Amino acid sequence: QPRKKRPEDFKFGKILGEGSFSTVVLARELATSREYAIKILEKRHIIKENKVPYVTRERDVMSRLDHPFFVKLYFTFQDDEKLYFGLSYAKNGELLKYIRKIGSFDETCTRFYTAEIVSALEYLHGKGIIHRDLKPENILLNEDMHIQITDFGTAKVLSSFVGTAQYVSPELLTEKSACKSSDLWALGCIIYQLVAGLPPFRAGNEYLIFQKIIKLEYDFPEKFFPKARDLVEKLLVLDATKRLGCEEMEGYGPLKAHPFFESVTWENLHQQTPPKLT
Ligand SMILES: CC(C)n1cc(C(=O)c2cncc(N[C@@H]3COC[C@@H]3c3ccc(F)cc3)n2)c2c(N)ncnc21
Repeated sequence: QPRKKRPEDFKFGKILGEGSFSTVVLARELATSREYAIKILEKRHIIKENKVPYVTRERDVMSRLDHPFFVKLYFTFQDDEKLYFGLSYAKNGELLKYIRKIGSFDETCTRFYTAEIVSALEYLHGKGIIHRDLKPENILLNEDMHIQITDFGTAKVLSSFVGTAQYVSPELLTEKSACKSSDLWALGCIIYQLVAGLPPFRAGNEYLIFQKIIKLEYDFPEKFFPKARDLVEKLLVLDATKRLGCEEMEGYGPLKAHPFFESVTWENLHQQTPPKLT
């Protein structure tokens, strides 16, 4: 093992973002010039808020992932007050940024990024890991414009937590259980948001959004790519055992074979040149 890193090994730079229990800061390792996104978590706050399980799971899940469509965890260390996780620096930021910037994706762009997401979910589910809070804010983009999915402290590892309201699956509201097919529901919402520019269930507060989700209350705009609409319809299904991609629907084969993805080559997407946005 390389020796444990420590804060004095880095020149810390700008804050990349701030969350409830952590802050992500750009850092340059002095010995190498390499840049990392270092997530910094204060131990007292985690302990006080009973978040030890989530921080431990984040580290344990990330250390298991070895795939190009996920943020990598390179190292961890801690001082008296703080934990530090050394992550890949995804230089192009959140997918959410591009959706806002561009408005909505054309069909080529929608299909390519949707295929990367499906391919990442196939890998994650194959290891028995459910993300449980998938959304455009934690699907990051590297400097080559491939995805890197992050934000694993809320993940479930298969042998309590409700995600961002827009992407919450009806089973979490109707019987508090999560399964692989909950991530496929979020996938449906994300595909919808790429094409439409907005997520499918929106309202002025969380209670109202939850009410639309359990009623399957959303509509497609007139413009929506027909094969993408057909795919979203087969993912936003109330019954979690009937979503394309789930085990009871015979898994990722039938999803990857959906007509929306006809021209996709699945085997080497990360070596393909992404289509330019917009
Ligand atoms: C875009 C920027 C902020 N950013 C984030 C990166 C992470 O890895 C990461 C890790 N855990 C969660 C998370 N996002 C969570 C989803 O919604 C908000 C919440 C949140 C939570 C804490 C926080 F501090 C910022 C955002 N992101 C990253 C990176 N690796 N490389 C380049 N930039 C990066």
